[PDB]
Amino acid sequence: SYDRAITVFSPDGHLFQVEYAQEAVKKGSTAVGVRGKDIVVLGVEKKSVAKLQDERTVRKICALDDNVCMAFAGLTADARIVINRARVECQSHRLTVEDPVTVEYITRYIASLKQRYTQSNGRRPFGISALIVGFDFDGTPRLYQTDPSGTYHAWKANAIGRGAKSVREFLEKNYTDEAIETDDLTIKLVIKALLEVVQSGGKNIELAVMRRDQPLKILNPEEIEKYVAEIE
Amino acid sequence: YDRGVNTFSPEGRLFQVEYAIEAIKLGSTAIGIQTSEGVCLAVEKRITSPLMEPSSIEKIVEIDAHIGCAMSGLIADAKTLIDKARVETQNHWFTYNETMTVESVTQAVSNLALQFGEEDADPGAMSRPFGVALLFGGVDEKGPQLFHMDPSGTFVQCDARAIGSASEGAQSSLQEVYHKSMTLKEAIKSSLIILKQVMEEKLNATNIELATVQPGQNFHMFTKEELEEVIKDI
Amino acid sequence: VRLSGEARKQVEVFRQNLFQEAEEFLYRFLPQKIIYLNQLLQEDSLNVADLTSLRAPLDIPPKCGFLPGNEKVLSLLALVKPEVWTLKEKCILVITWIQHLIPKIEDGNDFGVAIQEKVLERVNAVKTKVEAFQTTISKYFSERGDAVAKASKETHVMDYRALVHERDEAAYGELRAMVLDLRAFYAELYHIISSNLEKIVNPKGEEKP
Amino acid sequence: VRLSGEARKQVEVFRQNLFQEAEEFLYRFLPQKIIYLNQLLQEDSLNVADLTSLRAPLDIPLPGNEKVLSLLALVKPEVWTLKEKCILVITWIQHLIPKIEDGNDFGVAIQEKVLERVNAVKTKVEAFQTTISKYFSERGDAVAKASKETHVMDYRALVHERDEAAYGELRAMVLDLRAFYAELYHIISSNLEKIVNPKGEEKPS
Amino acid sequence: VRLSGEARKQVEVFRQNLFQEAEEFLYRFLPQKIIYLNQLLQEDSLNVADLTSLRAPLDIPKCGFLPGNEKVLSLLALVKPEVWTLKEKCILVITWIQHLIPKIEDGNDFGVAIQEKVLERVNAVKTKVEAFQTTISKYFSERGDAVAKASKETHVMDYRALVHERDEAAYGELRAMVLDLRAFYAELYHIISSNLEKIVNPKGEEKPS
Amino acid sequence: LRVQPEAQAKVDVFREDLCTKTENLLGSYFPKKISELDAFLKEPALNEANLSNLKAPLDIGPVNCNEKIVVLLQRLKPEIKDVIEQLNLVTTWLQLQIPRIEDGNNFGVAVQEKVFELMTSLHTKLEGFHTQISKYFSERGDAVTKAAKQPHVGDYRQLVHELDEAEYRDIRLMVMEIRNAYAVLYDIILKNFEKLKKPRGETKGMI
Amino acid sequence: LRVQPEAQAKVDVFREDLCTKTENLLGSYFPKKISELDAFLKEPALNEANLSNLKAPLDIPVPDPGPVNCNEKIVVLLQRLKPEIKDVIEQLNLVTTWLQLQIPRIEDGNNFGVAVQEKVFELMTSLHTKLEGFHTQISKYFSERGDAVTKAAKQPHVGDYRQLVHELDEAEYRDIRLMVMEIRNAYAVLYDIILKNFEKLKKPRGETKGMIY
Amino acid sequence: MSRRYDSRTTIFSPEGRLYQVEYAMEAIGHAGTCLGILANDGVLLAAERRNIHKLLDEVFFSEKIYKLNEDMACSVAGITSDANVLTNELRLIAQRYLLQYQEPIPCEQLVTALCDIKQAYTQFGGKRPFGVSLLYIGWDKHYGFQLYQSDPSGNYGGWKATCIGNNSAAAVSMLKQDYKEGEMTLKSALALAIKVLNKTMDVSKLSAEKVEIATLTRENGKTVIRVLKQKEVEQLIKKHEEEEAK
Amino acid sequence: SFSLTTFSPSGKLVQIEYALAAVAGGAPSVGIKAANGVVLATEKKQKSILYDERSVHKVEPITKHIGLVYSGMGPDYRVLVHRARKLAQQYYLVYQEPIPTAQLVQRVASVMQEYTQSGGVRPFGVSLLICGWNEGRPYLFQSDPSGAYFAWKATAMGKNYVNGKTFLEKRYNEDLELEDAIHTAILTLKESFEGQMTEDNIEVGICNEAGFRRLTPTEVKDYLAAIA
Repeated sequence: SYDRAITVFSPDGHLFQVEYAQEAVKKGSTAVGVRGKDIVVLGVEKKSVAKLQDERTVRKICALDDNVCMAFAGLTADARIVINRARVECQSHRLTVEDPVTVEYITRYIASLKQRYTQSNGRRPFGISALIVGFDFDGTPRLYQTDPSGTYHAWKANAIGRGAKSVREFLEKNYTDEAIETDDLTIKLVIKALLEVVQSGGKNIELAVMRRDQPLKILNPEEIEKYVAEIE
Repeated sequence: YDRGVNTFSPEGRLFQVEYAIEAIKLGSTAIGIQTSEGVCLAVEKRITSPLMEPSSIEKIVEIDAHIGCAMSGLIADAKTLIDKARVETQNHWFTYNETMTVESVTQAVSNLALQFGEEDADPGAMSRPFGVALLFGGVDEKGPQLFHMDPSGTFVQCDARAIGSASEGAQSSLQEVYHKSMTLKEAIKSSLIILKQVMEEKLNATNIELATVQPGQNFHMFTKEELEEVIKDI
Repeated sequence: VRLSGEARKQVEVFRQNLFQEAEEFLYRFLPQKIIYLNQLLQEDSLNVADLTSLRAPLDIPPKCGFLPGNEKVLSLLALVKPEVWTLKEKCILVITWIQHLIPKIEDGNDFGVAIQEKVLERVNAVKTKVEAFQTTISKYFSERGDAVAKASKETHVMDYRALVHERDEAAYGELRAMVLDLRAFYAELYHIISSNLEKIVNPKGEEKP
Repeated sequence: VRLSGEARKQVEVFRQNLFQEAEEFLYRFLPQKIIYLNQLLQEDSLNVADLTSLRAPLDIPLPGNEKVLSLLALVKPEVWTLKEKCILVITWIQHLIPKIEDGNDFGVAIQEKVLERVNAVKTKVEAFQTTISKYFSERGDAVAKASKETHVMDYRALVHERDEAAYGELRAMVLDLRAFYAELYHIISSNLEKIVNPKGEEKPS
Repeated sequence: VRLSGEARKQVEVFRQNLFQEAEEFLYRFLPQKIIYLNQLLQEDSLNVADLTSLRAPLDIPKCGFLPGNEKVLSLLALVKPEVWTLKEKCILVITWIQHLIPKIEDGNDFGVAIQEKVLERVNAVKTKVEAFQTTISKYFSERGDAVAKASKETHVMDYRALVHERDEAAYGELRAMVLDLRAFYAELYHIISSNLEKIVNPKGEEKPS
Repeated sequence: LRVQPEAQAKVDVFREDLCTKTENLLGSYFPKKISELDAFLKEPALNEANLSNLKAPLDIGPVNCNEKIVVLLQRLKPEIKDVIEQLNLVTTWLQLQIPRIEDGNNFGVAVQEKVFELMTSLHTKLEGFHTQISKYFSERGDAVTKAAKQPHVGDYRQLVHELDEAEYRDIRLMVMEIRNAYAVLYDIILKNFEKLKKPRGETKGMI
Repeated sequence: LRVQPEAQAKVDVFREDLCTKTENLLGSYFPKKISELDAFLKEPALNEANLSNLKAPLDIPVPDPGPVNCNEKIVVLLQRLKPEIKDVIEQLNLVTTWLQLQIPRIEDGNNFGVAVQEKVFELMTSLHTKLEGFHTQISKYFSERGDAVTKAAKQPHVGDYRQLVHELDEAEYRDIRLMVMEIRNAYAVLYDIILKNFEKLKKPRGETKGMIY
Repeated sequence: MSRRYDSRTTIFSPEGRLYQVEYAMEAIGHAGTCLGILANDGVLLAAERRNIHKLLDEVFFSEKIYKLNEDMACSVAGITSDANVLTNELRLIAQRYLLQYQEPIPCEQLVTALCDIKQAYTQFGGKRPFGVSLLYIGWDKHYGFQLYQSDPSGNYGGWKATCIGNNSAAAVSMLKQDYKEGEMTLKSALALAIKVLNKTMDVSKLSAEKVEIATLTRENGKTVIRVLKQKEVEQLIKKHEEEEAK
Repeated sequence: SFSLTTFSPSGKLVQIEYALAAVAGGAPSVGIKAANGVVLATEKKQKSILYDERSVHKVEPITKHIGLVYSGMGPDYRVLVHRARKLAQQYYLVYQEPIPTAQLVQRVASVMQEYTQSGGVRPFGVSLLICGWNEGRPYLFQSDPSGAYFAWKATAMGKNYVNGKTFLEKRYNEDLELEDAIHTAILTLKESFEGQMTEDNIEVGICNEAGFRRLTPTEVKDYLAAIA
């Protein structure tokens, strides 16, 4: 077999491997999510269609459970491994506990894999960073992002991909107690967050929303143009 | 590069172990204090943006009822040790039916520090050294005790110890504020004085976490209510 | 070796004195000289658009009339020269100040060494450009020294004697370029040092349990 | 970026007009001038190696050399014209340089080696003209200096070395200049695929 | 390509003669010329330890005749022919070893690498021998301009001592050349004869083809 | 060191000024100078197809040089002084954008060091063009001196004819060089501008 | 690039000439000059037993209280050596471009067949460098000797001026035999080396190759 | 295991890319032209033949076209070596599906199953990745007629029409023009593919030998896969040569 | 345990590239499929008379109806011999029938691919040329170390294989009897081989309705008379 240490220390303690893994995260497509009151909204922008590529296989918005969904930005190959292994463990937790999976439980079940596989012998660090968003008991939403280094954090509003810092600048300034107060405000603020990274596309933007105990629902492109129709 | 993790220096020291201690300077500052009335732990949440929730940040973890812990350095390596230290602590009570001495807590964790290698190992073998520094406080039959470990695995009984990026000037400041019989509440005051000086941000009630253990009270984390009463005494 | 107790302490005091003496320059004078030459480049003498009047026409037919230098360029050098010489003094003071921060020689703790070597290399690279200005200022006198001589030496060609005047405008155009570069050196050295003060001042961590 | 959004079509001057202008010199000028020097080098003016027959009569114990102007008339515009086309080949490749990045250096390394050969040709044709200008300065300075030797027949007889080298180098210039056309035309055409298309841009999302 | 039958005959006659040329120089010249220059260096002509009497002082005022150094010029009869002879024969050794270079291969070339490393050392000998050819002719061009300038200057007498320094360098080289040329004969014999087996057999020719 | 709000802001504004200049350079000043000197080579003075018109024969004091060629050299000088100054603004700005030293993350280092060496070596060649301008002044002047010393060999007058050729031949080529100093480098800078304006820095802040 | 039917055909005719000159170079020029430079060194001019016959007398007298001319023998020996150097250099440039025409485009796969061509290309430039040095020294031997003669007449004082120009005659003569020997040795040695690597030189890879690379 | 012999193929580039993966797609970029079209009444997959010699046999079937199962089929562009293992593994995976689920495999499941194997070799093991890109066709009970595309990095996606190998971008550009979504049927897509094949192929004199065409359609409840005989392709050549020139 | 074969900057495998260059310089080998039989004529050349020709034979049968020749390394070929023969045995274990040539070459060529991936091992240095007879139709296949197997009516392999292919391209065509197939295989073999041609220098074998059989030196001498 192949047994060797891959990730090794440097004179400064930084890890060149992990740092290059985060560079591939920055070059991923822009994805964003925001915690509302009783709702959460995920969105991602895919501009690549000359009418050729099918829209069924492109979807980057995935659901870990009925109450937990996710979106990813990074290498699309590494995401398929993490999403599958997260769902296997997420349902294995429902095997151990009759109660559903709290969003914080599964986020530890995920970031820990990026911890092991980074420092494991012969393995490779993941080049993806994903937003795990869902609803805890009583209906309290939670939003968590992983790190190729294996760390995770809580966020009221967060974004990933190219220009992720630029989207946070609009979230940091425009997210107040007035924000995400009702359903109409949550939908507009997530769209308005994506309106700056728009590269002249009026449909390519994809959105999804989950409300309370209802399963994840995808908002069709025709209502996207209707909600983008009200801007000024 | 052109060497293994086991390759010695011309001075005879492992490169991977040397760089492990050098990586702690990038971690979070936590200052433990050992007193006759208990052991005090304080750490900063290090919030770089209002969007984050302070509830998700726990830099002080509880190993046992009377035994606390502190955290710094690399976060990824610590969550593996915090769970492993807990299991061995319960394996003690599962075997001897007693509370593990904090010295034995430092002993069981120090065993897995230098186990790392490449050849002649199992699939459960670690490739890279731990980039985490730990502080074990607690009270036992010998009274309040505060211990420290490094990536090399050396554990030493300490009256006061500081970890993180600010440990350079904080450890020197602990020698000044610590004199003889100084109590827990007085150590809490001196803890906030040194911690406020070493941080770049402003000291707030919700900015830092404060937890103390006592001989007559179990390890307790001060909530937002009590934290407002503690910072008021400055 | 034999270490004299009195002589060893004298060096320690001097390593500390020049350490704090160079801090006065790196803090006060470096950003002060940046805007000092910013008013020098904005001098109306350097803002003249037409260089035809800025040249110094020579009278070339010996009894030939006295032929001084360019009163425009030499007057500008009067402000530029003391600033070029001063920075060359500052650069060595920065190099030695970095040499004071050289940690005890060992295999490890070399990350702070690689940073201070790249800073000292750039300060030496800038200092090389500073003494290059020292050469070009002395070159203008060798340029006009050989040009005016050969111009007055050759009376047969009526052109080359009048074509050496282009080096007066060339010295002016390069002078405004040096004022921009001399001011840049104060800005380049300040920004590189000021942003790196974290690892320059504390290259060694002093952790050896 | 905070850049002015006008003059967007002004890039088409060099990226299209000069780009296609450099093209016309690649597939037309270069191969057309290969056969031009091929017949020009075979001219009997270059083929005759005789020292005395080629050079002008030298009267010294002050005439110059008017026979060298016969070859210099044809050589000089041929050496200079390629020297300009070398610049146009450089810029033509400069527009084909991909955006600054680490990887995809295979086509870049090819373009670097082609530009190195273009600079090597430009440097050698520049040294040809320098030697062409040396023919007039030396032939005049030699006769002026050789006129001092009267009883010395050794020096004057050895001044003819540059009289022979004047013509022997011109034949070497025409031969090497033809090799430059053949070199630049062959190397660029063989690597034309990688020079024009250093990056295929197959990267998906 | 196409070749005449006599074209290969010119190569075979060349190969046989080039073989005997390297055979003679190795087994005749190399052993015999060492004791030659050894006795020459130890001969009274090259063994003089007094360099003050070997100098050629000239009066510096129908001016008197100004010869060269009779010692240096006559002692070249020992040096100069051995300089031309060794260089001429090293060429044949270089030609011989280069002629035994087999078809150029990108591997299994170690036998060729031994030839190349011998070619570099034999050419290094040829280089120093060419430096001796320079020193022989340079002494006549340098001293000629030196004594004439010493003749043009009656105001400064010590040019004669400067001319004397060229004499010490000349005779110092005369002993140094016969010492180096002898070392060449010694180094060439030791390097060639010991490595002769690898140069004559650069390839085993065991190829399965 | 302490923070001085006066002297420190002077450095920040100076760095932000060169940031605004570099943006004004690429957006306005550079493409204006690109089309300006591209039309300067399209001038028929530099397009002359017969070099005999530019040959100045010597009178064999009544000695001169070609005035058209000298003016072309007098027009070439400030245009090279224009490119040197505008590149020093970019050269200084890039040296003021240097992020803190790191052993890794050298992509942005290679971006800055490459264009820095290109502009620095260009300034050397641009100063070499100034040397060529003053050289051709001395070349024909000294060639007439040798022609006046021995007004016999006809190649003395043919030497200054070759010089008039060598002058104008190199002028048109040096104008092509400074035209590439603008446009070719402008395209190189524009490609490494958009997202590579700050290739290192404003990056590590991913989280 | 657009197709020029006449221009590209003349480039092929150019390659045809290089193929003809290369065959005449190996098969004809080399063995002819091997035997010609044999009789050239066997010529009594270079076979001369007493070099004083080829010593051109130059006497610059010194006062005590002229007959200057060129050396016909040494110059003509170098007058024959110069075109022999010039001809082979022109021929090396013919096979240099012919080798370039036989070098394919830049590719890393199977580039060692081109590396063999690069080794011989270095051998072609190594000889070219020496041949450039040969003619350069000869031009310097003429310049420095003619200068040393006129400086001797300029300064009829030091007797070493008279000895210098006499040693230049003996130096150039022995330089003739060495250069001719080196050049003659270069014909047969390079010839035998080319024929060894001629497989990769003419055909680095085949004509049209490859199976599903 | 001497360290100096390990290239460490798991090293990320400073831009976050894999070298061995990018070099794999470049080797695929030199492979012959292979395309496929999803149509209403069937799926069409056609490709060229780069190997042409008078002494070739080819007495079996197609060259780059393989049959995965009864209801599916695939093409090949890349190294023929790695193609044989992938063709074996795909058939093994599709058969292991028949073990547990005992039904024809959905075209989506078979793709993600091999891609999980491709990713695993680039993740660990030290072995080189695979240099083959594969196209997939077939029918399933859920989504019906399907056309997919795979990359050696393990990335895949659904496509109505696509092309791989040489002249891929040229064919994709024509698919963005002539192809009519939800309108042209399998019959009209056959004439369209021949038109794209002839224009994108610079090699003249297209013959039934030089090209290959295979069709898969569902008729009367049974999947019908066929490869057109050289005479049948020659008939299509006679049809296209009137609609090219005339 | 790390793979010795990696992708070049151009995408091509470096290790197998030298494998194909190795078999290109091996012993000359030719074969022809004509009418009802296939002719295999190879080169066994001994460097001295001491060598016993009956001890080592280059032409070896795989089974009754199948035979194989080679050009390349000796040792790597006998490893192919054992594994290919054991593959035919494991075939006859499961299927209890003579193995088809298409299936035999396929799984043996897969062994060549295993060492372009598995670490610590070099690829094979042998290019196999397989002959087989099944269901009355003759088979001639060609395999190289890369693992890709093809099919040919006639081909050449070994030193100067390009000439042998061009020669058979001109001379060989359809409608050649087995007697003409031998004679034609000898003529193309006379071109690649140099020197005197005897029955010991060439090792010839054929495969027909009666199966793959090797020719005895007696009947080979009859064909050395330019008769058939």
